Amino acid sequence: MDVNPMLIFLKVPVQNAISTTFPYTGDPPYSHGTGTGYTMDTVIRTHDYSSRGIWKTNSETGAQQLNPIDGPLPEDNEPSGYAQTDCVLELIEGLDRSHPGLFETACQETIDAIQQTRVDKLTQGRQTYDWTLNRNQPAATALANTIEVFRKNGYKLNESGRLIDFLKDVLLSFENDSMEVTTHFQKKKRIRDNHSKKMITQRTIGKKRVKLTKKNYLIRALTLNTMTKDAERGKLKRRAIATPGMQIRGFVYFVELLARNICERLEQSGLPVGGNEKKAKLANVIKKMMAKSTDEELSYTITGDNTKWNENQNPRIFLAMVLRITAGQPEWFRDLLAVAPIMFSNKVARLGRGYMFESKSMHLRTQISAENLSDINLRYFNEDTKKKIEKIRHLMVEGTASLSPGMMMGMFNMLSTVLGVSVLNLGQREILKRTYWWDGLQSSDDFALIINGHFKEDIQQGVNHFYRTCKLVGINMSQKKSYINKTGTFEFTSFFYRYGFVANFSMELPSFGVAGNNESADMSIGTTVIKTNMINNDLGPATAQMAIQLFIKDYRYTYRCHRGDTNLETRRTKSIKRLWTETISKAGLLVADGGPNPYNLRNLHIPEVCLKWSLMDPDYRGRLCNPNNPFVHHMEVSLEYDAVATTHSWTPKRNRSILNTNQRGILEDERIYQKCCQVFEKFFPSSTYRRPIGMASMLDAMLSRARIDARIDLESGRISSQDFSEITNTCKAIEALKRQ
Amino acid sequence: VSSFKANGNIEAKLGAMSEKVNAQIESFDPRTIRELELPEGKFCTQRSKFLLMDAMKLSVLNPAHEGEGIPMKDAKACLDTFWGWKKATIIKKHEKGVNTNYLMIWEQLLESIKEMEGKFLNLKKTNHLKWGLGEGQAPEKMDFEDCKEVPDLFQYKSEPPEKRKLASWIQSEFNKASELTNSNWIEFDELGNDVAPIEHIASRRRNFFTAEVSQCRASEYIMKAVYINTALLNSSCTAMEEYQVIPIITKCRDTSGQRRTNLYGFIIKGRSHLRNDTDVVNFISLEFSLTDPRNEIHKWEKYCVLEIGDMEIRTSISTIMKPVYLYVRTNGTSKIKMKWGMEMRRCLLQSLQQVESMIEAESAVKEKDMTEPFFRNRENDWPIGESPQGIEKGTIGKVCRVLLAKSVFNSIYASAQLEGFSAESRKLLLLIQAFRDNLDPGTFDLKGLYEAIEECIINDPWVLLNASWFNSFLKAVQLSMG
Amino acid sequence: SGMERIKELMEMVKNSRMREILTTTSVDHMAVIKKYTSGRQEKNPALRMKWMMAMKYPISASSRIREMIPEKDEDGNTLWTNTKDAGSNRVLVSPNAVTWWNRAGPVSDVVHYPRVYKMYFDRLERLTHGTFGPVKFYNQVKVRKRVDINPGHKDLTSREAQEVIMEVVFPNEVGARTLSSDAQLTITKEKKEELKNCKISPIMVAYMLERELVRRTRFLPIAGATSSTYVEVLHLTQGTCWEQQYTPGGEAENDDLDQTLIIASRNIVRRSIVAIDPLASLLSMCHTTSISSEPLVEILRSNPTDEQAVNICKAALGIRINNSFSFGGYNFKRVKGSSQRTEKAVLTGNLQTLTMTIFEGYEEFNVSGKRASAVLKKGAQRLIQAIIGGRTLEDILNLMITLMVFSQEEKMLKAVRGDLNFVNRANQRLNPMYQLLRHFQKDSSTLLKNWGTEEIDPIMGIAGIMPDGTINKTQTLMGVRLSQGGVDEYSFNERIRVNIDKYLRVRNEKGELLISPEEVSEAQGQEKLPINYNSSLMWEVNGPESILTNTYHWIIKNWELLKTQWMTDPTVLYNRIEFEPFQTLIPKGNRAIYSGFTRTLFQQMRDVEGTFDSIQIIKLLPFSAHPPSLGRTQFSSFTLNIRGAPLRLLIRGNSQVFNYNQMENVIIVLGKSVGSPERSILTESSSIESAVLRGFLILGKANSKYGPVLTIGELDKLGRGEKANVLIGQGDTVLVMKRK
RNA sequence: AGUAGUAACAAGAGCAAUGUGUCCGUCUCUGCU
RNA sequence: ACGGACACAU
Ligand SMILES: [Mg+2]
Ligand SMILES: [Mg+2]
Repeated sequence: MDVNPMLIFLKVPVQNAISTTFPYTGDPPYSHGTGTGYTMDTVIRTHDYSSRGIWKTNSETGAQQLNPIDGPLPEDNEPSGYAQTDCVLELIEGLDRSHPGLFETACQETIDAIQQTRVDKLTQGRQTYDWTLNRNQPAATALANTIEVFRKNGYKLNESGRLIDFLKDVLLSFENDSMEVTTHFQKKKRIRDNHSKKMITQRTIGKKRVKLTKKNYLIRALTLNTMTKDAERGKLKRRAIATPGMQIRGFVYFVELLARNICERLEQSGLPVGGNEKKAKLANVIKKMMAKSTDEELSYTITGDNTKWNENQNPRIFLAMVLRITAGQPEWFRDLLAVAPIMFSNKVARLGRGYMFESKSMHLRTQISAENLSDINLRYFNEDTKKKIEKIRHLMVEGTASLSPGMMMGMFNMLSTVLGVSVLNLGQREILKRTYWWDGLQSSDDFALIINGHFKEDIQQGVNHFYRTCKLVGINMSQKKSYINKTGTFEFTSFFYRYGFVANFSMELPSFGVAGNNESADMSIGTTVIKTNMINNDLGPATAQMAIQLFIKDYRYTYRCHRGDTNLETRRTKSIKRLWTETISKAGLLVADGGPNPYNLRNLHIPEVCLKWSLMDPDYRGRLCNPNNPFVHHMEVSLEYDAVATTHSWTPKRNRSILNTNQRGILEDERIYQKCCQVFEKFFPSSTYRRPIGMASMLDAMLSRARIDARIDLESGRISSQDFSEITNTCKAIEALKRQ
Repeated sequence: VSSFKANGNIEAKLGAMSEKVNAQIESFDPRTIRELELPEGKFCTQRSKFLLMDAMKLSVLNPAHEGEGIPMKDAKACLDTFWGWKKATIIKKHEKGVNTNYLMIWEQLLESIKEMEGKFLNLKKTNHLKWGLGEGQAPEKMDFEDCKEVPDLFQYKSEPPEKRKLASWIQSEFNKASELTNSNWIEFDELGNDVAPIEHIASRRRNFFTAEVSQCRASEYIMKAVYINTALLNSSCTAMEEYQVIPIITKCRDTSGQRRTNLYGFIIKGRSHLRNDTDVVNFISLEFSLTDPRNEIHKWEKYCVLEIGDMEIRTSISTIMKPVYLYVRTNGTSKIKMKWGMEMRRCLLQSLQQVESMIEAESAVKEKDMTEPFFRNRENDWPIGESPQGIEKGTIGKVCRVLLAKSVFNSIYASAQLEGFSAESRKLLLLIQAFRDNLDPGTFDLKGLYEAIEECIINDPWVLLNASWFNSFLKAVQLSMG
Repeated sequence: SGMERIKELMEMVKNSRMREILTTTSVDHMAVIKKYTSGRQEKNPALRMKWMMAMKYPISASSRIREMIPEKDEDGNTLWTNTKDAGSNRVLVSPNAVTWWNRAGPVSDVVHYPRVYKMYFDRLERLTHGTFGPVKFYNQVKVRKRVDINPGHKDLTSREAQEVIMEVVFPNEVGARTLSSDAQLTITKEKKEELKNCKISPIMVAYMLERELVRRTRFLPIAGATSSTYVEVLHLTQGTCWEQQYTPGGEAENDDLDQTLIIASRNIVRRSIVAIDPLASLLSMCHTTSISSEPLVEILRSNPTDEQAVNICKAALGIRINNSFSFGGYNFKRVKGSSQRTEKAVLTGNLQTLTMTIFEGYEEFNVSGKRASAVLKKGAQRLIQAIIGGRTLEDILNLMITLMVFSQEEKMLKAVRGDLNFVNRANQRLNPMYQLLRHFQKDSSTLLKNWGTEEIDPIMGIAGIMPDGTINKTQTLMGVRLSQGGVDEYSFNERIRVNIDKYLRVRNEKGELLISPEEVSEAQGQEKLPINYNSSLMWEVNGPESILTNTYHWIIKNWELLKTQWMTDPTVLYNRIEFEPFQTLIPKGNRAIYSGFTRTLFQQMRDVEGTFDSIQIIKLLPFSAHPPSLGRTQFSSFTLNIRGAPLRLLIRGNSQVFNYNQMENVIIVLGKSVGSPERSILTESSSIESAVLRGFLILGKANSKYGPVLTIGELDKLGRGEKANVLIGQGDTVLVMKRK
């Protein structure tokens, strides 16, 4: 007998065993090396789905821009970018008609949020393209470099601290004829390695001031840096993702905030809901769609995806959408919300790392960067890259390629959702007055479309009408990744509905394990992950007990904290054995101290110190929860506050080093900022709890607080008059220095 | 835009649009769809990091030697139980390699094991060991500023993988991995006391699950992979410049409860300066076996198999003297592969959550706990296999071991081909299910779906086995509608 | 005293780079430069912890450990080492140092853990003193809904609690805002007196107060009770096929018990009327019902709950009735008149279609409690006259908003401005009458100028209230006056005596019909505490989703018994008390018309041989649990009230409610498998059918040798020997003959 | 050679987006019975 | 509030 697992699908329905179709115990596919090929692939495909549009040269950046909007209507079922502006406006008008007062309420919430948003909201991001360095940096670092370069050049509106004054400075900086930025250069030096006796190159990074031109600054300000998405499941081949710089991100924030306010109040939007709330919404859509039907009606559901969603969207269509949503609003608000589609209509894509080239005679390899690929002779590429380089050369500018159509992956998810919801909203039966009507739900590109009709040919006419309206607005339904069946089963973003949502436990399998913060935090995470999957993902009680045991096994290996009566030997077996032998109540020792596992199903929601507290020895409890705990940070009130956390809440050491790279000159500023922010929190205690607001400088705030604190202390008799005079004279000396 | 009013613009553009822009529904019938087209070429070869069904253990029962629990001490204690050594000869060559280098690697390793002191054996960097560990094979990385003069700078090649044909060995490996052994491989840690009645029910079900799941051969592969990837990660981070010897150890308890330490062979680590997560550390694997590689020669393409000894083998009747082979190859692993290999025990979750869910589904219908009916009443009521007599039905414990073996083999043979194939063939599985529910399924491009599936079946033997499994399931579904 | 920080600020200002940063960075820009990081980012902490614990020193701690922990263990381990620098305030630490501190460090007499983490000790006290009942196995119908995972303070919302926390912990940092409640003030003074002389860090105090005071919610799939003490043990109490009966340790909450008494009252009242003695069943169920493992009639003798269905359960036993109901928390006591409820489809002020429930019929009111009084003359959608009283002048103004929400005329329903979604973000139906309540509390100018004026005569004892806040003596609003003394007490707050009859209509010693069973609000809320109707008249867990599955689950396993009762003496089968709680899902006017159709369908299955569909006898059988009518009308679906939404049930074919599955050989009800009926498929699957149409026989599929097509309602004028083609429902046609 | 797979590693600079949801926290060594 | 982890879509 040959063993076939898939024959279990003969007896069990496929949705009830859908977890055996996810191979989520192995590693996901990662990308090796460059992401330049996927960037060039997406630029080629975006210009391939729009090729019958108009070509123009930009007057400001000098780039070749392709305009497929109001282009020739498609004549086949290929992906097209020829969206019709009148049909988009008609769909947004129908969305406004079916929802009266929706656009005005969402615009009013966005107007109230624009005036009260700080610049530091832009520090919420991850790795941001830093145009001052031509490199990715963290979001707070990239914003600090942008604000530094702006205030060095005379753009001091962002000194007010509001995000909209920073956006006014971003728009005013494009008039600057010569930007002066600080760049990271390096100094190489050939030294000898002392532990392998090999001549290596010592890299030493310093700062350097250069002068950008107006066109170079404008190209960098419209530049989206690209890379490959790693650890992606379900795909054979990799795709590229993009990160915008700091001049785009505030406008994208305001546009997506408006579109989030619209999407919250739409019953056909799958965003921003998620988890149990999204499943409740999809079940409500199914039941309401069977409620808004008579009994002489077929009902079919499309489980739908869209082909190349982000490449066939268009920023000019987004401009028309934003202007129609904000109709009858203040013109500063309509001009502020239009900036992000205008900037995405004129964007360039930085190509990436370049390519690694190899020399067989010299036995070397070198990374040729993306800005040097236009000067390499074409015989030096391989065949696919030769074809990619030759059909992208008219788009290439300054190491970037011009990309006017397409939005990018994930740049406008809610606005694209509103467009899909407008096509879903077209299919109401009082609007259409056909023999068919539709309804459904739409996430970023995924849709579940329920078509009702009296005959199967009416279902076909409704599918054709939906498909061709979607083609009119640039949306291309995937014919190979979509299918249709009767209502009762579908799929929506790996949620599987078979008369109700089934559980897909395999999707949660990468979260079962030791998290790697410290001993106490990992214990809390492990028990909580088991409990959350018991509640939501249908982890059965026997499998949850097995999960507790597997977590405790991996935890006891990872922190080398096996039980005090074990026969194993580690680096810390002897001290744990001493602690085990000297202890009367062994059942109160933590698992990180060789104690027994206290956890079963009923107490998974109780932390391990609370669970064992009535079983600890008072000596062990006094040492473990000692308020003089030397492993945690102590806040100075010298005199410091007491600690609450146990000794197992230590921090693990870091390694931010780069091989053969000395970078003390670029790591000085972070230390100086940390010292300044530490001395601020001696004057303002709640700075680490709530972010402090203010337009005055840190030094003025500190001196004002010191003066009023000394005066209130002299009024309350908690200091003397000599101490008051000495504090006030120290403040006057600091002001004498601050004047200079 | 501010003064736009709709005047039927969508219907005008729909009248103007060609009729070749349509979504025509092709009715789906699994009785008329085709099988997946598996590729051709040479046969698929073995690519696991260790031997699965051909591996041999040298064992010590109740190890009580000095420094017990230290890996090289246990490896010496296990090598002491084999005295049938002889002069190693290459009996099957690695056709792309230098096989005398593999011979010299084995003699150097055995000589250094014979006279090692300490806890960690680091081999001397000789030329055969530097060859087999790929030292010096990278071109010297240079900056392009000092490289413009170089007139033969050619771009790295990006060739697709070559197609392989499905061979019969990977089905034999999956049949062997669903079988019960004579030992417990998983030692589950202790639990708190059961106070709730649901905890009594869960402990009673968990005892059945442990009795089926811990003696499986796939559990031995779990513990083998966990030990190997753990020791390789610790060696790769603490001994980045050494040519470390890592024994392949497991530890089991037999049916009498006695401890047993098993040795499967050795791994010689190369240099491990792993900066990216996909940076490969090279190692040499040398694994004991009783399997002659000259029967299924195509399985052993990357190996240089030696004959290193002879062993008295006691069969069911009497005693023979079989040869003992040593399978030697170069292999390589990254830090993310070691990370996901150290966590193969979550395969035990993916199996058991499925089986318990089936147990729970019937328990919602029969209104009682159906655990002891499912495990004690030895009914054959789940299709798990295809014999020449047809579809074979197994018990729920066999289903436990088969789904466990499937998760383990997903973890061992994890590839992008597997990810793509699973995500794409899930749609065809759901379409077949929608037909069997009388929900009238229909497609828009079924030919494009088949081309999306079949481009993910290239050379991975597990993916070819899963595609063949889908073809067998499709034939079974078409026969059930006959 | 504050001298050290000003000396340190002087020392930092004497450095030039630090002075430039402290003078140029504002307090808003400090949020950006606090998160400045210039090194490489550390990724993958799980893998990093896996290999870092193989090292000797993975822990970085402060240098004070050099004075607190020795350099050498008793076993000879090295516990800490100095770093590669010289004057670093940081050492590299082995985990053996943590074990040394836990076994031999300084024992402390003062531990802070039970006070800071008092919430988790409350959880463990609730679990340890809790009680476990048995485990029952059945199909759990969970519903995803928003519940509390932290109950918070009852007096506070989340934002008010955060402002209380800022006033308690950091009082000189609160900025411009004050505390806008007296509850905030009392909680703030209490917490400030509690937290005096605390040596805990203020941030830990703030997080402890957030664990105590801030209410957190999540969307979770709940099957049973929804109070916050049953949600913490949700992983223990429910699974996919089982329910563990658990009572938490401690005394229950009062507002939780007040709510679940009402829900349990309405179930017992609605179950009783479809019995043959609605009183003897209500007494049989009230004495066995338990709430949170406490009997019902001991709760019904001490609770001040004033509700309509609670009053039937008390007047049946003998407890005296405090006759009033509650909107907004006020006692809305009736005086005279009588009404009846029947919902309708009306339109609202924000242009949304709403299904309201309006009380049609005259009802005289004496609405009064704890701040004011009102005598509301009111009929059908008409606030006629309300002489409203008060104690202070301002408390009448807020209660003026209270009565004008309860009025529900054609004026207040179209004087709504803003955005009032009666659904939530998961398309979950919020009840409408409380949504106008919370909206008109602060938006009241549309309810004062649209209401207009009505002329009055100058009688003494009467004041007035204008739209613009003017007290007047010439004109006032429509139907609202102002009195001085009002109505005194101890007539609303007296529990009067009453008597009940066989059909639960509650009349007093005079004969005022104070409660009729037709006036019971037919809503299905979810309870905070569990309810055990331990009776043979109910099912295990109540709920409209559970009554549907449990009834069909019972017919399927008893099918060998019920099929024989169906075959001979069938009226004994229809009169089953197992079929009786299913009738609470059918609307009242639809009950006798459905049984008259169903039994007429069942009789044609008997007089025509071979037309035995056991899958359709099962589906139609609990719709015959009522004395029939003789109304010869055609139905294609039967509607069923579940959570307000009428689910249809098709006479021919599957639905979302009753789906037969040929693949699994099972009947699926609402996504729950309820078992294989008989597995008699070969005797089944016939050609002629008889239980779909009334007086008609379906004869196979569609054929046009007889003429045109008809529909289900247009078959009234037919004759003998005449066949036709009829749209039967669900997109198909069958040949249909009206028989002899 | 080998890992691998559309481009790399095989030492000599380590390139992690957007949106949504859920969960947790608050600064010279290698031994899983 | 901030950070980390995981999932999904782009
Ligand atoms: Mg897509
Ligand atoms: Mg998609």
